[PDB]
Amino acid sequence: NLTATEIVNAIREQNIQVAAGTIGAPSNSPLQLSVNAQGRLTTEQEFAD
Amino acid sequence: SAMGVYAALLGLTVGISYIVPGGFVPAQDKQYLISFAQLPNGASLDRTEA
Repeated sequence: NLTATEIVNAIREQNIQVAAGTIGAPSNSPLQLSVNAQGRLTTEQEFAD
Repeated sequence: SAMGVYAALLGLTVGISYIVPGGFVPAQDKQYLISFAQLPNGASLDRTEA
């Protein structure tokens, strides 16, 4: 009970890179740490999952 | 003897042409100097400011 357009939207949604940012970047904190997450998929298994 | 002296001087020139160190442009003064400060990694801008 599925359509092709929904499939395309689903695959496009779950294969986008994310820009997180920085913690401690106007703040009085003595540490400045960048934040990174998992973005684009690489292998065939991840695409099939 | 003049020819021998000339040959000796030519040899001396060839020998002395190899002892001077090389270079391109001498380092002169341009009325200013630079100073770098490096903090431990992860430091905020306030510490560098101070």
